[PDB]
This record gives sequence, structure tokens and C-alpha cells, in this order.
Amino acid sequence: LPAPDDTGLQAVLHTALSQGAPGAMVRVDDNGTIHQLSEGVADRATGRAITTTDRFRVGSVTKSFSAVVLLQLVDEGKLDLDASVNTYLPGLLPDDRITVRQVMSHRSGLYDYTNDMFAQTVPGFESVRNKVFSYQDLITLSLKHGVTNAPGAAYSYSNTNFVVAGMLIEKLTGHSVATEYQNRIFTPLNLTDTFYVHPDTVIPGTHANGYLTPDEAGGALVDSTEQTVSWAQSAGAVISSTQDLDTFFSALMSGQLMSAAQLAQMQQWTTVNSTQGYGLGLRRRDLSCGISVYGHTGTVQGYYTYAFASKDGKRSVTALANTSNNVNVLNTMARTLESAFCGKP
Ligand SMILES: C[C@@H](NC(=O)[C@@H](C)NC(=O)CCCC[C@H](NC(=O)C[NH3+])C(=O)[O-])C(=O)O
Repeated sequence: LPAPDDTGLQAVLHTALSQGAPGAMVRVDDNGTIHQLSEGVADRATGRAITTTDRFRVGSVTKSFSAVVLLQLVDEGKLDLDASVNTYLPGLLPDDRITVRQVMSHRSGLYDYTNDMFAQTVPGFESVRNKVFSYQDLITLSLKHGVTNAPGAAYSYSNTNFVVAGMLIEKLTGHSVATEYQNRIFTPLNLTDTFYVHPDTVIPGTHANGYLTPDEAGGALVDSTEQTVSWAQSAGAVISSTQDLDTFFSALMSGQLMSAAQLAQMQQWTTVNSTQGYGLGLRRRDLSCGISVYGHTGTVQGYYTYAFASKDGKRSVTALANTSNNVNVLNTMARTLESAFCGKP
């Protein structure tokens, strides 16, 4: 791989701030050599500076944790990816042919209930921030709509899929997702900055506060830091740090979290767009310099996360901007991948 470009990374962060991110930061673990940069504030009212050690809400990076647990259950013989979801969760879905593999790769056709919840950004956030939902509550919300397409038809993102994933994990193991993440991933990898505290609203330790950008251009930002994230749970409630996500994705890609066979299934790509694929709770992004990286993006109110690693896990990158509902910042932060993996032009 070419050398990571710190000057380019510095510019990306600086640009994100110019676009509305109170703070932005990135950490690269380049085969044992660390690159770390940050600019801006963790708390815009107090002015405390953001740092690469600040904890944050990783959004759907959570999906990769959920998929890891499920694939270990496959290795253990407790789950068959091609078995129907209704086999393990009787009567849950109206189609007894929607499979676990389809749900894990967003090819189930299940309607995404969050499209209803967040039609309006801030009102939607105020509506769910302090709510506690059961997994079934969420599935029911989804099922009120018809499916959007035939199972296995094509990739269509839906948080409902990983809500089902969490329900499967708890049913098959008889434990909470928190317990499973801890025993199967957090402890083994010693991810000391990683937690799943749902429905607690507090983020443990020093963290970056999240700032939700309202739908109205120029509108005042909303501190969205403390919420239950119950609308996502196994689809997006994990809290972590740049160091911990780098360790996790490097461990995943270097083959330390499941059998070679299950990692292969995890990387069977379904087309998302011309430069992206989705496997099982895992995203593939193709960079301009012809390099593909693996991991996941995350969006939780006030937090945009990119956490990706090279195919062999030797280089990993995690970037975070503490604002959300700001496409300019979202697009800009994606450039950290180009600077970190592709290097200087
Ligand atoms: C992107 C990532 N998905 C996630 O991380 C999941 C957990 N988050 C969402 O589906 C976004 C919820 C709305 C956020 C809100 N948007 C609105 O409110 C829009 N009205 C915001 O930007 O904070 C993935 O699929 O890889």
C-alpha cells in the first residue's frame, strides 16, 4: 500500500469543519505505525477540543459486530444462513422463505421503519431519543408496510434487517446482545473503549458530543449526544473509539473472528452501487486508486463514522465527524479513505 497522506487527511478534517462539523478526527493503524489527527471541538458549547481518543456512537458499524456474532453461531452449528428466519423466530415475518442470509445482506425486502421515524430530522430525533423499543416493536413497525420487493431480489438497505439480526442472536443464545458482543468480541480483542449500554443514554468516559444538523439550512445545531439509540440497537447502538474500531476490523479481516469459511460468506458481495458492495453486515468501498477496503459507515444523530481496513487487515482507518444530517460533511469524511489508503496523488 502507498504511504498514508497526513497532509491530505489534515485537509479533509479542515474541510469538514468548514462545512459544519464542530470537530472531526481520524486514526490510521498502518501495520504498526499510527497516524492520528483531529481538529475542532468535542463539545461546541464548552469548547473542549476533540481528540482521537474520544468515544462516540458508531452507528451501523454495529452491524459488523452483530454479523460477527451470527457467523460464530454458524461456525458453532447453531445457525444455517440459508434457513428461513421464521424457522428460528416462528411467526415473525409474513414470508416464511425470507432467510438469515437475505436479512444479513439487505436482500429481504423488509421495509425500513426508520424512513417513517426520520422524515423530519430534528422532530424525528426528539420523538425517539428517549424511547425504549423491544425488538418486536420495531419489526411490527416495519411489517405495517408491505415488503418492498421479493426476497433475494436485490440489495435494499433496511435497519429492520439487523433488528431481526439482534432478535436471532438473543433467541439462539438465550443471552442479551450486550453479553454476546462482550464475550465474543469486546473481551477477546480487549476493546476497552467499546460498549453496548442500550437503553442507557450516557456515553461512558470522555467522549465527543454529537451535533444534529437541522433540515433547515443555517439552522442552530441540536446536541444529540444522549439518546437510547433504541430505534437501532443491534443495527447501530455500539459506542467505541477509533483505536478500538481499527483493532476490530483488522482482527476481522486478518481472520481472527471466525472460520475462513464464514469470513468468505461474509465477503460475498452484493452490488450496492458502481463502487460499493455489501456482504453480510459488511461494506466494500472501491477507492480511486484501484484499492478496495472493507468495514462499515455509521450514522447516528450527531455522528458520522467511517471504519474500513485493507483486505488483509494490515491497514485500518477510522474517521469521525461529530455532526450528522450534513451531506457535505459526510461526503468530505469519505475522503479520509482516499488519503489514508491511496496516499498522495
Ligand atoms: C449509514 C449506515 N446506517 C446507520 O448507521 C444506521 C444505524 N443509521 C441510519 O439508518 C440513519 C438514521 C437517521 C439519521 C439522521 N437522518 C435523518 O434524520 C434524515 N431525515 C441523521 O443524519 O442523523 C449504513 O447503512 O452503513
